[PDB]
Amino acid sequence: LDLETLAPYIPMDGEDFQL
Amino acid sequence: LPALKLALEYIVPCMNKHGICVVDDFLGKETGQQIGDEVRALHDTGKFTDGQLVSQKSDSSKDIRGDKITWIEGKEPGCETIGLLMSSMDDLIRHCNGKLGSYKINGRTKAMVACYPGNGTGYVRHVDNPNGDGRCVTCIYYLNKDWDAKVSGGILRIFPEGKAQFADIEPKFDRLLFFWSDRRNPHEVQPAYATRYAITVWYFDADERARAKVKYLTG
Ligand SMILES: O=C(O)CCC(=O)C(=O)O
Ligand SMILES: [Cl-]
Ligand SMILES: [Cl-]
Ligand SMILES: [Fe+3]
Ligand SMILES: [Mg+2]
Ligand SMILES: [Mg+2]
Ligand SMILES: [Mg+2]
Repeated sequence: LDLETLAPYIPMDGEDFQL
Repeated sequence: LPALKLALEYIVPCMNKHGICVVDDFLGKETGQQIGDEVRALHDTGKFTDGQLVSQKSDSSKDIRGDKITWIEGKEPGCETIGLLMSSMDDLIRHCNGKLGSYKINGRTKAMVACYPGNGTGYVRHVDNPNGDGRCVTCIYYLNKDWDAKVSGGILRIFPEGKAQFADIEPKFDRLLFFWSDRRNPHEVQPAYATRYAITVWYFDADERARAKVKYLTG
């Protein structure tokens, strides 16, 4: 079973915050 | 509480020994209630939409996770206390630089404000980041003032790898939780029978997140 099919979505480009 | 001591003397050793760390009474009652009012206002004004998964195939998302969410940057009008929560989480993480495993934490997601609207909704057992998408630390703040988990359910059960007992986290008001996001911590949100709210950010490891972005940008 592909665990990515259960994992919570996050945006993959354009939306990361830099600390 | 002062970030340096909380980070170095509690969060860091807890995370490196157990991969899970609970900080109760994180912001105090006044701020915790202001966060709850801001979340309830997002709910009341129709901002939440069905929670989604990293990869979708034939199944309905609602057979996997029953919550409804919105993403918050922290500067939006009416979200100022959520933004203070995020700044407070970020302050702890910056004080942990280079001491949480071998990670180099440089960034994070927006905040996921999430609601399980009672009715037995929950989240099946899963790993937050099973395939190297960059997430190394899951940080969750709970804001449910009168929650009685014995009747309303909604317990986050984590199954930390290598341990003789699982970790049951009630979604207690003003509780802050950290855990490793990778396969060391499979977890489930057990069915909730009252409206349950939590706010999550995920912190990124720089090198893993760069590899994940390269994969996405090359197809
Ligand atoms: O709300 C919680 O306790 C956990 C939520 C969760 O596991 C998720 O959204 O990935
Ligand atoms: Cl560990
Ligand atoms: Cl770091
Ligand atoms: Fe999760
Ligand atoms: Mg909004
Ligand atoms: Mg949104
Ligand atoms: Mg129950």
